[PDB]
Amino acid sequence: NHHTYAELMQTLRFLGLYRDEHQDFMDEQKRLKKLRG
Amino acid sequence: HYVDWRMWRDVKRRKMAYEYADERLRINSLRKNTILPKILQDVADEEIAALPRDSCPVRIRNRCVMTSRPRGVKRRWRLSRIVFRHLADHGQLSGIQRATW
Amino acid sequence: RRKALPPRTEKMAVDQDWPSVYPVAAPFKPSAVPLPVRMGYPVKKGVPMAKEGNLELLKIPNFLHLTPVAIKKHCEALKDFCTEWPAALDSDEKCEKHFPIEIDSTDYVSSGPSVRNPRARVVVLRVKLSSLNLDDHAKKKLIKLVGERYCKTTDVLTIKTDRCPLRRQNYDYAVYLLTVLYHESWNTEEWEKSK
Amino acid sequence: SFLLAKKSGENVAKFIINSYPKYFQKDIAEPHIPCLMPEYFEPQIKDISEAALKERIELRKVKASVDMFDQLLQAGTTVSLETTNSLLDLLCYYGTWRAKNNAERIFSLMPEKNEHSYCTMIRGMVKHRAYEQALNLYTELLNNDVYTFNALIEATVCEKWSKILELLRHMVAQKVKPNLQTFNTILKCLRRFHVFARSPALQVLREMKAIGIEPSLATYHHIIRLFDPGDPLKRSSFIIYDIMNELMGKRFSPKDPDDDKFFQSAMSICSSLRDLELAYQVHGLLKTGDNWKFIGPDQHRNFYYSKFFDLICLMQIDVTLKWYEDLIPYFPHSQTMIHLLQALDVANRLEVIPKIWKDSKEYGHTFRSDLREEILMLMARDKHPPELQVAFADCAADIKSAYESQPIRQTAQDWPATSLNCIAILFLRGRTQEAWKMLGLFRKHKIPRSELLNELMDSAKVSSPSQAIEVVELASAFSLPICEGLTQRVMSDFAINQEQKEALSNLTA
Amino acid sequence: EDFIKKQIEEFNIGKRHLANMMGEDPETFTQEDIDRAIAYLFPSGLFEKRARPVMKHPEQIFPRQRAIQWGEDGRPFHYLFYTGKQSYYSLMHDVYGMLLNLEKHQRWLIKEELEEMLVEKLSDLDYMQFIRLLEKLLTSQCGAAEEEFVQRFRRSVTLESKKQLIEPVQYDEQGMAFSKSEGKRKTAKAEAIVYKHGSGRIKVNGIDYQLYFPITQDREQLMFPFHFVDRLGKHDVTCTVSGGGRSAQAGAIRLAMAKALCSFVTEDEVEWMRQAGLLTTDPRVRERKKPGQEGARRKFTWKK
Amino acid sequence: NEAGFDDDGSEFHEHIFLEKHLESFPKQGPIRHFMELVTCGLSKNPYLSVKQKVEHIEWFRNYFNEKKDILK
Amino acid sequence: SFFTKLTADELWKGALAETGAGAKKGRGKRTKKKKRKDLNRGQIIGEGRYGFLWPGLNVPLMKNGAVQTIAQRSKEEQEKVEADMIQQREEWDRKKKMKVKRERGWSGNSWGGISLGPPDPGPCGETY
Amino acid sequence: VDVPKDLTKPVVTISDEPDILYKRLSVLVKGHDKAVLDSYEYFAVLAAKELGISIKVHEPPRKIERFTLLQSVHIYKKHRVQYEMRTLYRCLELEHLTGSTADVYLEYIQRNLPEGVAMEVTKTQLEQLPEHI
Amino acid sequence: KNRAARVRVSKGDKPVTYEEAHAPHYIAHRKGWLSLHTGNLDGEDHAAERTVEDVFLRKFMWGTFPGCLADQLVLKRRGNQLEICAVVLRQLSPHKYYFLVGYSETLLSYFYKCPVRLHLQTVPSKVVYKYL
RNA sequence: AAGGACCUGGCGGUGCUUCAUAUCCCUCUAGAGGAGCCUGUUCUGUAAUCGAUAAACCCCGAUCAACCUCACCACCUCUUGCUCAGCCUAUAUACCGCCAUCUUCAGCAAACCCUGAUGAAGGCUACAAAGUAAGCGCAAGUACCCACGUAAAGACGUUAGGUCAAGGUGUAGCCCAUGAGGUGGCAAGAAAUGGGCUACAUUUUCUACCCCAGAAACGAUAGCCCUUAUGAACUAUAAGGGUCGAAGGUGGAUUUAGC
Ligand SMILES: [Mg+2]
Ligand SMILES: [Mg+2]
Ligand SMILES: [Mg+2]
Ligand SMILES: [Mg+2]
Ligand SMILES: [Mg+2]
Ligand SMILES: [Mg+2]
Ligand SMILES: [Mg+2]
Ligand SMILES: [Mg+2]
Ligand SMILES: [Mg+2]
Ligand SMILES: [Mg+2]
Repeated sequence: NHHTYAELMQTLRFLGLYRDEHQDFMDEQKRLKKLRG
Repeated sequence: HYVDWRMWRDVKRRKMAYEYADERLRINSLRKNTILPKILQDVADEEIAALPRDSCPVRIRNRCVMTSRPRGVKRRWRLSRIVFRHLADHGQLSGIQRATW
Repeated sequence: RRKALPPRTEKMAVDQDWPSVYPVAAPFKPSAVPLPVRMGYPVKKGVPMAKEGNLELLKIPNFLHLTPVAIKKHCEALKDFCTEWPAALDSDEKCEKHFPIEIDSTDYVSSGPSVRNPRARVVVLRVKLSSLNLDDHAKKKLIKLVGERYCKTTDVLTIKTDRCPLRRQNYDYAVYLLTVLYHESWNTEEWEKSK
Repeated sequence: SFLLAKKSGENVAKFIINSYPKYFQKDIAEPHIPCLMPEYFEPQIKDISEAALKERIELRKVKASVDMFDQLLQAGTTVSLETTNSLLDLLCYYGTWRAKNNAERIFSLMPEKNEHSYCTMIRGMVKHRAYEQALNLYTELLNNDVYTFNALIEATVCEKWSKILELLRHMVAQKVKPNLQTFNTILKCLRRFHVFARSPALQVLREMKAIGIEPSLATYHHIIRLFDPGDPLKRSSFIIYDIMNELMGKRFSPKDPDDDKFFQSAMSICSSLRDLELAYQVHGLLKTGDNWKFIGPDQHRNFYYSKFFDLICLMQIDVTLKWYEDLIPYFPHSQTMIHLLQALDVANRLEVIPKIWKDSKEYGHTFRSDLREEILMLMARDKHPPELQVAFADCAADIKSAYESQPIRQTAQDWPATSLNCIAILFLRGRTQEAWKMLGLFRKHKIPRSELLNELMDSAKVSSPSQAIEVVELASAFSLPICEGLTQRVMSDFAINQEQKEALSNLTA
Repeated sequence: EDFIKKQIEEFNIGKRHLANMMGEDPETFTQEDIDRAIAYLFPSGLFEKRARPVMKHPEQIFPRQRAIQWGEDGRPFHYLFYTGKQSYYSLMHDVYGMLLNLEKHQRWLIKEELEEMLVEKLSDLDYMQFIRLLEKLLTSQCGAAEEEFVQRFRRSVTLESKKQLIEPVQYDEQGMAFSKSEGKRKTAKAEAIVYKHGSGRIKVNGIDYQLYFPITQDREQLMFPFHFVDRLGKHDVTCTVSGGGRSAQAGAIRLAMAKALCSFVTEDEVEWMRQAGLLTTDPRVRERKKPGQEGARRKFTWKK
Repeated sequence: NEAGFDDDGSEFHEHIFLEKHLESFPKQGPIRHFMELVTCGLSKNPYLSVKQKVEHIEWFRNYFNEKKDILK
Repeated sequence: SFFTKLTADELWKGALAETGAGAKKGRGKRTKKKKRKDLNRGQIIGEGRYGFLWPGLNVPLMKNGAVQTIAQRSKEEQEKVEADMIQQREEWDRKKKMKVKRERGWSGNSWGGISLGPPDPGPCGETY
Repeated sequence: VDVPKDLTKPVVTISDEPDILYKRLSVLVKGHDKAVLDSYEYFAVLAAKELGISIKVHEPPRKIERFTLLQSVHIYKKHRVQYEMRTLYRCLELEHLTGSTADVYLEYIQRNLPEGVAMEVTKTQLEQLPEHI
Repeated sequence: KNRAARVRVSKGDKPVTYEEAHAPHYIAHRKGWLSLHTGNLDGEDHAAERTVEDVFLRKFMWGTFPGCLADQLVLKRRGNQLEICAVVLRQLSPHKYYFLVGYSETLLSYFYKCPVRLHLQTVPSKVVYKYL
């Protein structure tokens, strides 16, 4: 289940051990978009 | 967190088919059997007709796991041809050589 | 900041217990391995990659462990435990005389966490009726019953059991099937007498 | 630090798995293994019976307090005498105002208390609180087990001749027939005493052997330690050598959890006695069978290896040094290296010290000059091998490289003043300009010395009038002994070169 | 440069270690032993030796590089160094000196071979120049040292036999002589025992050819070997076959019969049979079908 | 491949011979025909155990006993 | 999904479009340029939303000669760390994007009065 | 110098029952590398010969399976890309081999597998006749 | 012109490693397979499970040891036991290295319910096959 | 701006010479444009996908669409909606990833030197006159039965070549929607064209054998009815049986594949 996989990796990112490059990319572009309106 | 809503629906159909697998088998036997009363065959027919949707094993599809591509998926590997070629080129999997014969 | 000590090449002597330093299967560990063995496609005016970063020697299966010396040592160690085969049994005919009923199962072993696979349940067995029936009526009866389970060229009757998932269950069902088959071939019926 | 960080990571993984079981809930592996299954310390819904049964499963005390509350306030009934005994077992094992409160709340239970309950209360009050309470509990018990009477005995103990006597007498009188763990505990309490209990310990152990229960694994070693000491006892040492030789000859079976101190204090006695056959036998002890689990803690292993190699050094030493070169594995502390260098000095094997110092530097020999000073003194007290002067210069250069690391610590400032003389002499003994400019730096930092005068004189005579003068005359103007040496130096050819430096020499003289 | 000696000594140490590993007295030890040891201790499915694991001596691992050709200062050592191709220049100078010396007195070597022999590259043009000079020198007489100089470069011809293998005769019961042979085909493989003393009828898996081959071209092919040799009814043959095609089995039987008859018949007649061309397995096989093609060679029609 | 998963000490005869499980109907009727074919298929199938086989059988029992209104 | 995720460099390539049709022919684009960035180098692997203190990587493992234990960073401390990381990223971006002042020579947008510094030292060694 | 004094031997017990007689242990190793298969079979035959049992070595042919994939993504029917999975077989037969010898040998080999190999055991054991017959 | 597991030829300032330098049609000829299992062979099964799980292994380990690795991994599955081999740089401290090693090993063992081990080889700078 | 002379490429229904491997022909064979059938394309209407849609698509995405596959449409519902949202919404003229193309090629080239008065640019004369070359590709070697051969490979770049619909992502939008959920049909041909199958004959058709025989002087894989395979669902999907027993008489330019 992608459910288990992604939930585990999300919780572990929140712990701050797995530097998810894809998620960093995503959230960075989302920060940029919310800054630009 | 499945790939998409079509994969979500496919997995729901698969789970429903599994959890109604044996019963559907039994009533399908009771239908397709011939020496038994045709009235009982018809009873089982409307039973199957009243069974809920997404319950048959025919509505599901052998879709891909990675890219959710329905077509071009091998039953053995369950991977799309594109992802299979990707992994074979990157040498991730084992024991696959190019047929340069 | 931190520094890595030099490899064990100069440290390891020519006289050395290789089976002891490599008891079990393990990676190549070139730092511990003193041999300069390299493997890789050499470049024009070049050479294969040194053992330092040669991950292809790791890709390939590993057999540094279990040297000939290690194999010898472990064989002489387990020689205490292995038993002897009966010297009276030195031929196929003698073995089949001592124990006519042959039976054989089979199963694979594969890399992975799970180990069961339904092919474990199957078991075949063989027996020739040239010496077991001791009669003609039941012989003809059972050879009429069985359609293709027999072989008249090599003179063997073979039967397979997989109807049960357990190997012991298949074994017990096969033996009980042979027993009931013999018991039902012993007797006869009126439509069998009238032919 | 590394392996304890590994263990901390193991604990961390335990935390993740027991905080999020649903991820590792799937049973992918065919053989079901509860060790691999997630662990669930989760209380279920309120149910006094199964909750009290689960008390023994959760292994804590807040649940037990809450259950006692629920059973006393509104219920007023006992689910089971065995359940109450288990609750009391847990509460005594967990025990300090908290222990006082627990002990005063072990009197709010129902009257259904038996030998088991009373004796577990005694156990708890002994191994967690004062001993007068345990004594009162035992008097109450009499008014109304092995480990229970054990606790009572060590509570009474922890001079008391009459008490010890009556205790032992009536304890042996009763039909308990302990497994001698009571004896082991009273030995632990008798860790220190004079002969009037050291020698009676021998007859008590003879009685132990007569009854035939103990393997003599812990009490024997404890009396060995109690033998500790103004004068070594060679007679007792040989007797115990024979005894432990028979112990090693026979195979061992572990029974006492205190076998970890055995190893360490045994090797301490080994370092006190100082006998080679004793060391051989104590090595054969752990080298006989699967007994190498008794080493255990790194501190005890360190003490053992340290004293072992120390005695082996202070025992030819070729066998010893090859034993070491084969069985270093971790890098030992300086002490062992000091004893090694002393053994190498007494043996006169000069060619071995470079390799040992190189090994120490490779492993962990950095930022400490005690062993450097020792090596330098021992090696340039020698100057016999001429071809080895190249190795002298090389190891001196390596020592100086190790020295010059960073000044922020200030510790490298006093190393040249202590041991630069031998280093520079070794450098002098082929290439010499390095030694010349290094003595220059040394004096330009001084603490002159007679060995330093000899160094200067030999360097000057092996070396060029002006090149020798610009050193000897300068150090003469600096200090007087180089001037008393310059008086002799200026005779041959130094004086005729130029007069101003000779005038400075005359002025300073 | 010191790294070369470092690798040499370390390779010797590793050879001693491997000898101790595989359990042999490290003194007597050989390259084939090294190869077998490395193949057993570290197998590899790589096809090319270039990529397979190889424990080789450093002198053969590293290719020859021209060492420093000029001293630490001043002039270079050789007298052609200021121009490239200095070694070949000196060689041509010496060859021309020898040529003019002989004047006043009165197989070949591969380009790449000379390349690895020297430490510089060259062109086809000056290679042909060198070959021309060699042949011009050889057209005339040649002294002993001159012949040896030329033979240093000239290599072995390595000529093949140009002959068809001769199988040994065999003897079985009743003192009966015969000869066995085997032939193959696209998908048919057969083995034939030719009996000399016997003659006449032929057996094929226990069945005669007249009714085993309803068509006559197969029997004509079976006759072609006997027909060319001209011994028709003086030798009998048994044969066992396993194949799919009729003509395939016919050709296999023909090849096996010829390969068994060449043993009995004289070597001159075997040479005549080879000139006839019936003693070589057909290398032609049905080509593979291609993924984009409609067949083995035909493509889809050009749609434009 | 059978270290564990012994099927609760089940037996080959308990798997295959369903004659003891088949008692509440005569030996000629169409329900007999269908349930005999069911027992044959169950014995042929090794994947399912006696528990699932008796589950099949009892479910068919309930089926035709709550449809006992016909018995034609 | 997580299986849909992949490494960084290919995303960077697909986003920047360094070698598409636009870059060829010299057509380029209207003075827009996506600047390269690396997020892995910035933050240490330790901190996250849940501020567990790691003696192995986040906190020094030994303090006062005593092994440490896993603990929690409170809400205020976590928010302080978040604000500090925000300020650090802002400082990094500021230092990244700045002005460039090449001395104006003959005129702006001209390579006339600009010097490239002394020549490069020769191979044999010749400082100019 | 460190050579242990007393070797700890595992416990062994000869139970009341007789050991089973395997007529033939026929093992089949499937692999991807001829060299790995040769090394593994040399290992096995050397162990068997040093344990003192008969041996024999055969080499079945190479099996290959190929299947065609579209080289491109959207529209390309002429151009395909192919693959091939090659499995190589090796047989090893052992005759007149006692039950406990089989146990020890199979434990040894099953611990001495390499990774990229599959191993199929076929065990043939003879027995006497039943009592009900 | 095919683009498949290959790096573009640059001016010659792009260090490239063996596996990513060589083409995907040179895998069996001049390379080895990163993983080695029998699911691809005949008679085995769960090959899709093997592929998905090992891909997840590689992903999770690459992202839980980020910036330290410089090449692909080596998986070696003998029956039950799993072995991983990595090549890393001496970037971070041995403390962190061992902590993450134990953490990942424990988590993977708990997840796959399988005996797992992993080894790492340190390198000062990533080995380069050629400059492309 | 116009203009004069020059550098490079393309172009020439551009000259001379050497070639064209199944490609140009003359040549050799078998086919496509004749009739029927299967399957795409254009086009008609439907509320009813989409994209490629010259060479370099037209049994193309698709090695599958009766229901999911469904992305279209009518109707009926959900509003943090499995997603710390979602969107097959636009942009292939942002892209990555993946391929056609010349390629049935052999050139592409960092880094130096030289010539042109130090211009765009070029650097070829071997009995040699300024070219030297990293590296890539080719090649070689590797796979099959070889060393030939077939496969494999085939760089720099053109077509802003195809693909935001394998998957993701930059930008712009829906974020009660342009998102999501459940019922249905949609998926026919007045028509034109394409690729393949069938036969138009006696080298054919039928009968047993796969080749020594005996007869006829052929052609339905379309339609109607029935049976069977699985499905919950056979009006019809597939296979079989009875009937129907025609078009068709070997092709209207031209053109395709092959040593
Ligand atoms: Mg379907
Ligand atoms: Mg300006
Ligand atoms: Mg292609
Ligand atoms: Mg659909
Ligand atoms: Mg939509
Ligand atoms: Mg385009
Ligand atoms: Mg080539
Ligand atoms: Mg190709
Ligand atoms: Mg375009
Ligand atoms: Mg159906």
